[PDB]
Amino acid sequence: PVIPLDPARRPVIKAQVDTQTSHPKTIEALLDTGADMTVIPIALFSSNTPLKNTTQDHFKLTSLPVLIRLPFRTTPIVLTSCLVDTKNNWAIIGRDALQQCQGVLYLP
Amino acid sequence: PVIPLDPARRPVIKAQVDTQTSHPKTIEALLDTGADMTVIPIALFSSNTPLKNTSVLTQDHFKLTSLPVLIRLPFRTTPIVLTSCLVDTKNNWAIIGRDALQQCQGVLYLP
Ligand SMILES: Nc1ccc(S(=O)(=O)N(Cc2ccccc2)[C@H]2CNC[C@@H]2N(Cc2ccccc2)S(=O)(=O)c2ccc(N)cc2)cc1
Repeated sequence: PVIPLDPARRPVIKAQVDTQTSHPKTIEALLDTGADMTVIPIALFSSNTPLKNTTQDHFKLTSLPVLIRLPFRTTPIVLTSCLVDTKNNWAIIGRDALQQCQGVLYLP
Repeated sequence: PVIPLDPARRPVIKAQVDTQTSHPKTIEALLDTGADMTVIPIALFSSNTPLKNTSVLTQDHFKLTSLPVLIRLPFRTTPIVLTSCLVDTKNNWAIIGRDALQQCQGVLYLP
């Protein structure tokens, strides 16, 4: 699909996230071409999972790869590692995931 | 033009920005679809300024333009007229927001 760019309406998308620490959940993420690394809410991780620390406190880093499935594509997007928002339930699809699903940016 | 996305490659572009308080200048701006408002450096403005204080998701980093900003892209000849945009005072980033991408009818295509 073609997502129009609007300052009023955020270019969001419904995406299922597999953190491999809990059951796969479908969340609303933000399509961001400015973000290099995908952001995942800490609400999708188990209480046990160890995360690599790397603003230094607001975000953490995954220890295990994360699988992301879009409404249209059947095959999941594999991310070796991605940021973990531990504060504001932030889900942001960066270029690291947008590259794997042939995503581009068009300017007439 | 079709701009490919890569985590190890910032989707930057060359743009001419007119702050209407100095000489028009060319800067490297980051194509950002997660930005609802364009951010430009304070190195483009003069000394006097009058810029408004603002809060951006930080109360101290960004400032708001009192006058519109003329932004010109390589391909299209007609400029993008933002009524207002953010001014980075701490660093000197250049970020093309969705407010600018809308007027040039930019879109996000996902196969
Ligand atoms: N890897 C990585 C790098 C940066 C970020 S981000 O700063 O959180 N972040 C997402 C975001 C946060 C808060 C509100 C809206 C979007 C960036 C990504 N795109 C827009 C946003 N920004 C651009 C940016 C900043 C630093 C580095 C790279 C890009 S931004 O500065 O926060 C921003 C926020 C609001 C507006 N109007 C304009 C710009 C997230 C992950």
